[PDB]
Amino acid sequence: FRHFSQAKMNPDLMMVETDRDLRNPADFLVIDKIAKALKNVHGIAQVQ
Amino acid sequence: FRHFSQAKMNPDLMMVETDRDLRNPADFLVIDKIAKALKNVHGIAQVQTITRPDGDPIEHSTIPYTIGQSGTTQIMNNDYMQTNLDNLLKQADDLQ
Amino acid sequence: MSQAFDAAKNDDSFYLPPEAFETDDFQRGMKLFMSPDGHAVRFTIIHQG
Amino acid sequence: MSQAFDAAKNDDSFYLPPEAFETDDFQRGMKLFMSPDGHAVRFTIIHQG
Amino acid sequence: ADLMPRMVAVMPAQIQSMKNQKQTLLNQYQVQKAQQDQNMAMQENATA
Amino acid sequence: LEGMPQRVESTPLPWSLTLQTTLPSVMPHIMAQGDGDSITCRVTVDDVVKEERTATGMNAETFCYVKAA
Amino acid sequence: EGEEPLGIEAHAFYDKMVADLRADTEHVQHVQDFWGDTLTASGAQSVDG
Repeated sequence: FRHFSQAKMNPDLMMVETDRDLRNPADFLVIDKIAKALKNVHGIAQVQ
Repeated sequence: FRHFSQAKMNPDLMMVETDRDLRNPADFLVIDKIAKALKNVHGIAQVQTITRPDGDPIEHSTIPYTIGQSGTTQIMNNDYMQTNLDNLLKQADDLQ
Repeated sequence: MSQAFDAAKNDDSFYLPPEAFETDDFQRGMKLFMSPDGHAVRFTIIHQG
Repeated sequence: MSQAFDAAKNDDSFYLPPEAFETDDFQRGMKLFMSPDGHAVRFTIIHQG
Repeated sequence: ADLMPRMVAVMPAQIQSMKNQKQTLLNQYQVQKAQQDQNMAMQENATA
Repeated sequence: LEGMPQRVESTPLPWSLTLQTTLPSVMPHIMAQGDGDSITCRVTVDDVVKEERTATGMNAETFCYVKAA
Repeated sequence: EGEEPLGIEAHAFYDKMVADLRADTEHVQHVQDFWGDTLTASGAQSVDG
């Protein structure tokens, strides 16, 4: 806590599971959309 | 219900009424903005209107689509430019 | 880039050129979603569940 | 314009070209955030306070 | 009378060079005209 | 009609190609250069001629462009 | 944590510790190394370094 913030020691984890391969740019657009949606929630610092 | 979803048998209808003609691109931008706003409401599946005739966005309607298709014309002209370059080489030989 | 934005069904931006307003498909569409004098537009909304 | 959008950390739009998926940095990243068969992706979320 | 035929035989090579240059010019004109007209057709009414 | 450039190496004239799609709006576009003194392109959408252009001169080159069809 | 910003020797020590942690299969099951990878090293390290 002298260097980091308190929230970094207890992070959350979310997984989105699909049935097809997601390693193409078209799915990366949707992944970024989801990441922005998660970040915009009130009380969330950052999403990686 | 064996094929569709329950909500498609009882849809809602919204009308926006103005005083001027709306059949121009400038008003279509605002119509699309309204459609997106309605879709973002929690609990709404899809909204279909003139900018979303089948409920999905019209294909080839994004700005990045326009950007990504900017260089196809240059690719189409490649052969005719290569022929000119070969003609330049042959003209140099003729000068010799 | 164009293929990716089409496949992802992205809708962050939108623009319809004036030339598309003369095609028969949009001539029919504007008689299906807009009033005869073009002063109004109707939306169809479908719920979840 | 490019430097302005990079310095401001703007994120209104996003796009990754197909060529970037072959670089070693993203080859490692996709083994760090995605399943081996590529069917799932995990997110890390950090609160405020 | 022996030198004159040499001057006669020198000439034909240059005329062929001029003809080839004319053909190259015509082809170049066609290509660049098409490119310019195509670009002007595409860029027309793009400020809409 | 998928918005990708395609090329034909060299083919005897006349040449024709028919394409179909389900998209509301497409951008037909074609260029051609021949070895004759005249060449013409023509674009037909749903049995309606949308564009026709003729070029004249040695090794004539023409193009037919339709913004939306 | 260090009195001075962590440098090369810190990374070497960290790599050795990570290797030995991954060696102990009975207790440790998975170590997600973000500081080692340059793509994600920014997150794992504090602002002051």
